[PDB]
Amino acid sequence: RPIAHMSESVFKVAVEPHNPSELPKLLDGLRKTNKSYPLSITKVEESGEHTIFGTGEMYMDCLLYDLRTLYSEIEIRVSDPVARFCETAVDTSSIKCFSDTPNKKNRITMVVEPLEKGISNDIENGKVNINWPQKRISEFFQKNYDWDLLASRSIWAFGPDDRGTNILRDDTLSTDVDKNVLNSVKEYIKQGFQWGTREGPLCDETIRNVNFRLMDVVLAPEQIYRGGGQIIPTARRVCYSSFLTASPRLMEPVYMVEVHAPADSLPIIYDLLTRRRGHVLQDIPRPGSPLYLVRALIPVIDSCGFETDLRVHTQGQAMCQMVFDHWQVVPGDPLDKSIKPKPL
Amino acid sequence: TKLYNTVDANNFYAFARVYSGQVKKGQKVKVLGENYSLEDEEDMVVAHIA
Amino acid sequence: SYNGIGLPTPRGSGTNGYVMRNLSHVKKVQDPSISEHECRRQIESKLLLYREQLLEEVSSQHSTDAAASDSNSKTKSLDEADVEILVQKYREQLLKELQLQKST
Amino acid sequence: SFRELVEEFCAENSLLFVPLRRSHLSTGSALFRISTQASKARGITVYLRNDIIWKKSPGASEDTPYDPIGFNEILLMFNNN
Amino acid sequence: YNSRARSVALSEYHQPSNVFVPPEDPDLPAFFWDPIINPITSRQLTLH
Repeated sequence: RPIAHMSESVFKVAVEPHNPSELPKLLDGLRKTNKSYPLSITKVEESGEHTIFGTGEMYMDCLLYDLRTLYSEIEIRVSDPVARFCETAVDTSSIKCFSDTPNKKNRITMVVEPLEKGISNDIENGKVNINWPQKRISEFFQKNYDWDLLASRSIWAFGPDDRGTNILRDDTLSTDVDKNVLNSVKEYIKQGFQWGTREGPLCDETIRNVNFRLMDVVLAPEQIYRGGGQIIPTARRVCYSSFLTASPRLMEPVYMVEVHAPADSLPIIYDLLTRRRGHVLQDIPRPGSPLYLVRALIPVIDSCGFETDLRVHTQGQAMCQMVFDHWQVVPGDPLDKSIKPKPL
Repeated sequence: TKLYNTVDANNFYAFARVYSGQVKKGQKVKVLGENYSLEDEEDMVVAHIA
Repeated sequence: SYNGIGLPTPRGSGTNGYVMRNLSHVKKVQDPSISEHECRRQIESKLLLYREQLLEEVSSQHSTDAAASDSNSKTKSLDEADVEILVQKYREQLLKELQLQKST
Repeated sequence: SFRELVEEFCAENSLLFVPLRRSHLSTGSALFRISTQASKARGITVYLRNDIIWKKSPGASEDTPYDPIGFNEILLMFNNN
Repeated sequence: YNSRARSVALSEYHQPSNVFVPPEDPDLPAFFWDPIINPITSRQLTLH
């Protein structure tokens, strides 16, 4: 089994060589770095720039030290760090959405809706598994979210891949003669669903906390016209269309700081967190120690140099450690042309 | 589960736990990737042990 | 030399450096109700499945009664007549939908 | 784009276009596996670059660059077996 | 946080903070509970 790591990357930095004559050396260095750093994810964008995903700022600092000195002894250009986002849907699809196969006979329509509070977390932690008999999945869902029978029995697959936080469901009104045909096309509509949910339509990212419940698939003739490669793009397009009509949103990762500061350093920490879009869950004295323990969340995008500010302003005291905690929806509306922000 | 740098950043050491069998230097082994399966038989790579 | 403000070295200029802060900087519903209709049809189908489970439990009771009569396996209560009582259920729920549409 | 072109072409010939969840060690592009039907013995591995279909010969080492292949050759190799 | 990073030097990341406070008066014994130290009271646990 592949290693199950205790954190995600959610910290992006884009690099390219100082002079373009040494791009192959940068590529070799990136390959070696990807070998050596387990959660590093080297990716190539359409602009040709290379992004690197690491756990945090110290992770990327050590990674870039190795890239510059260890592997590719060149000079590189490093962009400012940015978080890795995700897209979700906050409301059910406003209208039904349909797509047609290139043969223009098989019509597939989909509707989507947000999940309840628990299901995403319970999928990630392992309270549910796809590699389970349907009976256990059905009873778990019914017992825990008061879901009804056939919907619980119709869970097809999770995406993208196992541990993914998207549910493929089908509501075909039963009374369907072509159970064999539907079962034949299900095994390769799964792949289209995974393809769509891995690469979001809102942006080239993953989708989170959305169930794509199938509504109606109609196809009259015999099996020669049922091509998996003919039908997958239809599934991906209908998934995209339903998700877009579902009023999509952006998810951002949030850390979980843990500051150990004396009593007199509390106001500085509170001010820093309030300025940096973070809020304090818990502020208690540490038992057996003269220090105070502060536990708080802060978005990854706003945690650039939080540790440095904290240690400088508290005269060296107040050491803090940042752990990736969960995903949070950005307060704005991603698709709102009425907003024209000033680019400073 | 790990790869380690040599004293100079030239070649890597694979850190492995021998679960069964025996291994000798110069042995021919086939390396299986993270997603090798019955569907994906193309991630296998034949390699020697130095 | 600091936060992008200042010159690299005061040598070469007739000044000592000593950058200051400005001190004057201005720091300023659903259109297609067929969604709800199809959800209601699906929940009616799941109620039908619930009644099918009840029929299976009644079948187990029938098997127990048959075994008791033998004493004085697994059996099925009704193979298809339950589909006719289900047809009655369809008629009743269609009447309910018609009444609800009349109310609205 | 060329991706949609090859996708619709595979649709016309009733083939399958499955993405191998891998990135090439040299170009970093997403690798795809093309299969004719449920039979899996004849499967061609493809990655895309500059509107060109690239393929590796079976059993060749990774460091050897992939060689390009057109639609007619894929049909030529899938239609005679 | 900067490209073109040449001739920089790295510094010690952190040290375990020292929790020693010198005694105020010699009358007190060497080992004595300092009132600054928070009490050991954690009835907030769920053990076996």
